[PDB]
Amino acid sequence: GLFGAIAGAIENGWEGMIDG
Repeated sequence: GLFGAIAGAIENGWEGMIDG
């Protein structure tokens, strides 16, 4: 159920994978 919520952040979490 959490992994499903993480997606909520993933909306901006990807921003982490941006830098590189």
